[PDB]
Amino acid sequence: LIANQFNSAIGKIQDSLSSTASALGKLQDVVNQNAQALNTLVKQLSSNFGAISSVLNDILSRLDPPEAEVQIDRLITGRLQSLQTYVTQQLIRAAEIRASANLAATKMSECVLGQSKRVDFCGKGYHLMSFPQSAPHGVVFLHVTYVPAQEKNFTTAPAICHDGKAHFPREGVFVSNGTHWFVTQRNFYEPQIITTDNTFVSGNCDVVIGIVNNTVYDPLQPELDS
Amino acid sequence: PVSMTKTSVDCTMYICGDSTECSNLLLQYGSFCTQLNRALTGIAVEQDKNTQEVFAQVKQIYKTPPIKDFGGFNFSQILPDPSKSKRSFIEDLLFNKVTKFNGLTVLPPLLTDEMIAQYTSALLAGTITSGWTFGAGAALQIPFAMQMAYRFNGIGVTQNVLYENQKLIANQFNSAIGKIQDSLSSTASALGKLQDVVNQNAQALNTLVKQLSSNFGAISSVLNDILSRLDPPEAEVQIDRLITGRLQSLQTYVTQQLIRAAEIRASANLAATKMSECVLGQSKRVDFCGKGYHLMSFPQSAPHGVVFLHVT
Amino acid sequence: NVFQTRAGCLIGAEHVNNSYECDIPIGAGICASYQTQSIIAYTMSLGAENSVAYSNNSIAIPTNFTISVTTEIL
Ligand SMILES: *[C@@H]1O[C@H](CO)[C@@H](O[C@@H]2O[C@H](CO)[C@@H](O)[C@H](O)[C@H]2NC(C)=O)[C@H](O)[C@H]1NC(C)=O
Ligand SMILES: *[C@@H]1O[C@H](CO)[C@@H](O[C@@H]2O[C@H](CO)[C@@H](O)[C@H](O)[C@H]2NC(C)=O)[C@H](O)[C@H]1NC(C)=O
Ligand SMILES: *[C@@H]1O[C@H](CO)[C@@H](O[C@@H]2O[C@H](CO)[C@@H](O)[C@H](O)[C@H]2NC(C)=O)[C@H](O)[C@H]1NC(C)=O
Ligand SMILES: *[C@@H]1O[C@H](CO)[C@@H](O[C@@H]2O[C@H](CO)[C@@H](O)[C@H](O)[C@H]2NC(C)=O)[C@H](O)[C@H]1NC(C)=O
Ligand SMILES: *[C@@H]1O[C@H](CO)[C@@H](O)[C@H](O)[C@H]1NC(C)=O
Ligand SMILES: *[C@@H]1O[C@H](CO)[C@@H](O)[C@H](O)[C@H]1NC(C)=O
Ligand SMILES: *[C@@H]1O[C@H](CO)[C@@H](O)[C@H](O)[C@H]1NC(C)=O
Repeated sequence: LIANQFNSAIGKIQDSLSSTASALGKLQDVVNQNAQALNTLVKQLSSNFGAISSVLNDILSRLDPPEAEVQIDRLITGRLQSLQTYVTQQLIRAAEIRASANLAATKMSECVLGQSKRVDFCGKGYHLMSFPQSAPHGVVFLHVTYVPAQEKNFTTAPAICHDGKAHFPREGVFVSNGTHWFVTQRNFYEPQIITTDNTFVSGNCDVVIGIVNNTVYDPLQPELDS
Repeated sequence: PVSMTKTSVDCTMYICGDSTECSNLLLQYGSFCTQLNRALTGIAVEQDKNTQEVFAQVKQIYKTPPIKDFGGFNFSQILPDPSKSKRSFIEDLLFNKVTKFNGLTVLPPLLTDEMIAQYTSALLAGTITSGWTFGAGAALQIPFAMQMAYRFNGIGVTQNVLYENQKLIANQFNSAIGKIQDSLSSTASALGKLQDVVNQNAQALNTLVKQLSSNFGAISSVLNDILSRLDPPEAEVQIDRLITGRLQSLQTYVTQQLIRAAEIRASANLAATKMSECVLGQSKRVDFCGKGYHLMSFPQSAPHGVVFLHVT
Repeated sequence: NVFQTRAGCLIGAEHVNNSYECDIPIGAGICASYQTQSIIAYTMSLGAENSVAYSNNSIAIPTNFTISVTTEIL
């Protein structure tokens, strides 16, 4: 069942990606912002910046050097200001992209190369593994997560009193379907008879609020009887 | 801090407000002011994205059951007050401890303060009644005593410790919450991190507005007084000086905003990570979720930011 | 067909009492949408309000499990 669910989920990733193109919005925004900054910088060449005309050859021709110098200097100031604005925008955008690249490095090194317990670091839910996939100017993970689906109620209790001694589960939780009591692991329903090989004793009944009454079976008694 | 003030500035009405002559003359400078407007719009959208990432993490909107059976934990200071903007007591304390026409519009945030408070109250009720399963999947109810037993079992302490010292634990908890109340209401210097974001934005805007009233080397810092005194030829030289100056000032302010918004976005990413790995779970990352061994957390909203209560 | 809000005034969209997820952000809670036809503007809803039956002795424990595979671009 698990392998079939995994294959079906991979196939769903295939379908989602192959159909809807709005999934790579981040990479597309990076490319679009860069292309827009570049086209703005280029279209800034066609500005007068206050001069008589943007064409440097036109200015150099139609004015004598003594005054064409001040015209060309005005154009220089304009174009240099535009270029410096572009370089500042690129510095800031590169800081942000490097933030995302450090984040991708961390995410790959923890998610892929290992298994991270950091909640919602590796996709909503409990984490199992995650395989990377390249992408133009980026990376794409497939965070294979584990999600629980079908649950019941199972009235519970913090501990049980067997011989006046309180018994807590070593690894699990006490539940009662409505008929008897059982101790099962916390994330998957798997009831088991309350034996002393699953729980441990501590103190007595005079402390634990909400304790209940039951008998914890012992495997040593039948082995002694037989 | 999570978000800034969604400020927007109109290049034209700032630089050459109400002058077709100055507007036409500025038009010769190219796409400068369109560039500026697009940058400030990017910031303005990123603020709403920040708030979304931080708070809008829960799928549904959980709501605590009125029968407050929490093994002794009071929780009444952080759960919403149905008798106010339905916020909690400590959200209110955080509120009240935090304190022009040149195209300086100020867009409103997309998530109002009451919707923010509803989000953090959903997160809080989900935490209280279901531990971490609501962030891991579907919310599974579980008694708070058993939940804190799990958390105690997380840091290498057997459950019987809690199950025996429950009353002492609840007393220490509630006393600490009360201490938080007292501290926040008395020494209001605790919210410096948010108040300084607000002060930095206010001072940037004040410098930007002051710069309007400087000559930059022209004869009169009033565009209209220049227009109504000089010919087109000389007025063009004067207006050119003024435009150059004001545009350099506006570009400086927008670069400052871009840098500061990058810093705030770093802090909002950190707050999102902190909520995901701290509230919605229990992180074994030392000193990342409170100085000490970590038990849980409870988010509480604030003006332009978030505030946690790292129960360690 | 005017409708004043906290972010401006929206010309050409009717105010609806309902509340669906935000479709086109507007400001200060309002969120436009296009539904049959006309354009509606309402106050966005944060999600299905879902209480939980929390007792002091009741629990919930999963029996089945799905293996989902999400995708995270960077
Ligand atoms: C579990 O069973 C024990 C004995 O079988 C109960 O112990 C007595 O319970 C009565 C009634 O509450 C008390 O008056 C006595 O003082 C208890 N002790 C003795 C030595 O008789 C115990 O109460 C039961 N617990 C539950 C939850 O049913
Ligand atoms: C949780 O704490 C609040 C605050 O102390 C308690 O409400 C107070 O109750 C006392 C007496 O019951 C009053 O004198 C105060 O005026 C109350 N304060 C407020 C702000 O209402 C509340 O009782 C506590 N909850 C529980 C379950 O004990
Ligand atoms: C463990 O520490 C707690 C808290 O410091 C102690 O509990 C307090 O003890 C003093 C004096 O014994 C009482 O006045 C208080 O009412 C107690 N409760 C609180 C909340 O302060 C406890 O005595 C210490 N020792 C143990 C539990 O063995
Ligand atoms: C867990 O969930 C799976 C998925 O729904 C259940 O398996 C399905 O059972 C129905 C019953 O006819 C089939 O039609 C589906 O094709 C099955 N799907 C898969 C993926 O196996 C399964 O019964 C559930 N319970 C358990 C214990 O696995
Ligand atoms: C049992 O759990 C379900 C959740 O699936 C809940 O709706 C129901 O109210 C619970 N039972 C009782 C008696 O509350
Ligand atoms: C738990 O809830 C039940 C139902 O209201 C109540 O009778 C009981 O006193 C509570 N406490 C314990 C420890 O069971
Ligand atoms: C929406 O609510 C307003 C009052 O808030 C009411 O006047 C109006 O009739 C309602 N319209 C619809 C379509 O429900």
